[PDB]
Amino acid sequence: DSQSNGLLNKELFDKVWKRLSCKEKKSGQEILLNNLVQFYSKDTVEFVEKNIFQKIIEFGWEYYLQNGMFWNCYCRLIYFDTSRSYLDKRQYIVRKIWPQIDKKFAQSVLPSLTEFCESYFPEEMDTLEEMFT
Amino acid sequence: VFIGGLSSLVTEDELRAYFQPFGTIVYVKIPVGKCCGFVQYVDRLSAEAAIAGMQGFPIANSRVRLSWGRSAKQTALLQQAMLSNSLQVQQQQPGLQQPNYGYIPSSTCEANVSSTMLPGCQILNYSNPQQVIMQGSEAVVNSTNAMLNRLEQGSNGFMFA
Amino acid sequence: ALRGLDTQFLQDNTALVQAYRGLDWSDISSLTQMVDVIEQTVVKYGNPNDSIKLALETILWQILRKYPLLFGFWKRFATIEYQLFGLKKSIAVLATSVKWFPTSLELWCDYLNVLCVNNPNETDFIRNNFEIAKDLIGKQFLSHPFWDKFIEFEVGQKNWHNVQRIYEYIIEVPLHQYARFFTSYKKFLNEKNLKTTRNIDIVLRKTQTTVNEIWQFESKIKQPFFNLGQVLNDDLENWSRYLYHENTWMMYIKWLTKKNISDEVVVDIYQKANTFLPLDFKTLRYDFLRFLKRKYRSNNTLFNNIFNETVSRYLKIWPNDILLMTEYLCMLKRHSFKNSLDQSPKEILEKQTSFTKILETSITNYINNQIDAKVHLQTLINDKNLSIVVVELIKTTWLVLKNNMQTRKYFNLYQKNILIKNSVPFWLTYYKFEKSNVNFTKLNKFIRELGVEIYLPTTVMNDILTDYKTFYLTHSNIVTYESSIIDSNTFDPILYPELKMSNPKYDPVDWHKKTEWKEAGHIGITTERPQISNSIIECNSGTLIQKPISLPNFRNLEKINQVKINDLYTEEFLKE
Repeated sequence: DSQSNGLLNKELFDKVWKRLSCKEKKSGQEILLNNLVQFYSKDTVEFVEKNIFQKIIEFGWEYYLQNGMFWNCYCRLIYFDTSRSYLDKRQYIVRKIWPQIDKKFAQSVLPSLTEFCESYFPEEMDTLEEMFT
Repeated sequence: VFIGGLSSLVTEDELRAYFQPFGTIVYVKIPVGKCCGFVQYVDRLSAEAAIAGMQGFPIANSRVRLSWGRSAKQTALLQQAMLSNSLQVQQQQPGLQQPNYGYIPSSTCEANVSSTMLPGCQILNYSNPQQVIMQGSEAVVNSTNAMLNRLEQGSNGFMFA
Repeated sequence: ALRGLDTQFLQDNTALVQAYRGLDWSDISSLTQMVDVIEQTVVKYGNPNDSIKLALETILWQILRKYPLLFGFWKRFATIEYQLFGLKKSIAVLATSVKWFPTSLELWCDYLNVLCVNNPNETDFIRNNFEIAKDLIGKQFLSHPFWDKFIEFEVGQKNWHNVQRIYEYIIEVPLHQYARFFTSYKKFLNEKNLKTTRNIDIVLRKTQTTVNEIWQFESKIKQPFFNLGQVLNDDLENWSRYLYHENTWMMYIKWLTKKNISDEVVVDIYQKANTFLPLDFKTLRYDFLRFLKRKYRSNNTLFNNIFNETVSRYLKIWPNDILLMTEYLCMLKRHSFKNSLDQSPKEILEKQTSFTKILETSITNYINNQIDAKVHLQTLINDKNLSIVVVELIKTTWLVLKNNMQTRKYFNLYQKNILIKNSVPFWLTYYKFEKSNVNFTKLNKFIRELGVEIYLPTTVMNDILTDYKTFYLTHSNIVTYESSIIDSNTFDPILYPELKMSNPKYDPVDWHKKTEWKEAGHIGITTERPQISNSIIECNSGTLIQKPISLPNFRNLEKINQVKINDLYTEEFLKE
């Protein structure tokens, strides 16, 4: 759909990943994630999910995992996909994403994640509260 | 700044959100029911940018008339002098104590600094309420960071202002 | 709310009933309705409540004395004066007497007995049970008085071992251990009790409050947590409350949450603080709202009803607050319309569409002014809080039902309505909707209209322009950009957001009758300036030499000493 690939270009995406990889020495991490989220299409969402969200998952960088804004941006990436249906995205967020975060990190992640939940999933707001207490 | 013609549906935080970007604000208050409010900036420059910027802008469907006004205690003194009709004398609002070198007027900060104090940079600023904090390079991050917060959170309804 | 003038009015009403020397039933009803309005307007501390109780008791008003003492003991927690007065009233009664007086005895035992100034209550209860032939009941209340930290525990203990000639120390070790424990407790307590009595005196200052003293004494009651504090800190905090302060209630609720006592106690203290605290505090009361949200998961039925009563009271007293409606709608869709992922998707979709229907009929009934008192939402909804109900409808249609045409239809419909046209969450949702589609035509038309037709806070307009610049640069190209430019408006999506960043009434498209000229150096103060009409200071001297210079024409010489000032602050505010 002529969706111009902004930060998903091999010249620019390498700069963005090279700044994301420094994790606390650099300054502007959440702004950079929060602009990488904004693609809203199935092909674009899949690339952004695989390259910065799955990869910072599997590297286990503790800065990003304890940070609430990382998980909030990932949920907001998936939820605003124009491709996925409602049951699909609610299924994905509650069933796939939210188990992955550690329970030691709950005191750091639950302020932001609640703020997602009450904004969009009031029905599942028990589940979240049950998962982390 | 005396803002007059307020719509009685507008709160103090909603009016702070209007008059925030013109400068750092010492205090914002709205008299109960009196259909007018006051905004006290730190600088004269900021206040004149406010009166030029928001003059007749409709804050909640009513056009707004901006002018110079006095404070709260000074207003109480003028009303008690207006009953007794005795003198009605005002006194002058305090000045900063010139010269100040760090301060660049009409400049705002939102939230370990090793500043070299070279001139283009902004060595000093007033903390938002009140204290004096040194601006850094990092603050242009923080404002942007907070900006995305009220684009998201205030969209859903968690701050109307 | 001239409460001293009300006290004089009540005093003159009582004095005119007393100086008419009859019943004065017109004046009695005037004084009684005055005391009713005074209690419903002000705190009713123990002196006026006791005076109204004395006047009513002399007017043979036994049941009405029982009720006004009930709302009076509601509006003095340390009222062992009113308890003792109530106990005397309780002592003389009919058939339900020996229960109802003893019910009030155990009530004052629950409400006042743990303070050092409670000894007349236990003495009166001992006198009542000693008037009865229940020596076991008097000895049981005596076993209660030995275990409590009071002032005169020693006199009570000696009177206990002297009054009980028949059964003094049948359990000696327990009685002496309780007496020595209460004596150590009174020894530790007498430090801060004496620090209180060496500061407490009405001298019109913080010493009248004993505020530092009462705060340090209560902080001493915070740390020594031997759970008698669960009775005693109330015996502290009520003694702190008699002479309302919000930080006291927050400390009290915080410590009761730390001890993990049963939630009905914490709800009771919350309802007491919700009644007694004056308006516009907003800080304990939002904390009670967030308390209900946390404790909801345990009970799921009782807390929803408390929450709805509370939010209704709040939207009546704080109608311009917007956050109450969002909290109401989230608790509404979390309780009343419960999904989960277990169920079949045909069942999950139905709850969402029913939520859409109650939202849309609620707004459609409010716009046409037809309030269905059956639906509680339409009772709550408001011309401040309407747009956020609309935003929940938009957000549910676009994101859950995934129905774009009905969403776009709703934006076109409710864009025009006066109540919600200048609304922040409506237009930030419009911005996220048109941002999720990529399209730039609606977004460029939006950031053009943010000054002229759309009136938002300057902070919100600054945010929309900065984020749309970052979005436009990252997501569009030079072809789309150079097509977006037409020079009849001089709109361009990269530079125009920068130029109009803080100027809300920016548009790009004889200059001495303008008010920018007339108050140029001095803002607010407008003066016509003398000026030369034909002025040659633009002309260079090489061209001025060519032909002879005309004489000057002038303008406004007469007005150099008249300056005029549009004093809105004196007229509209002081003169009102």
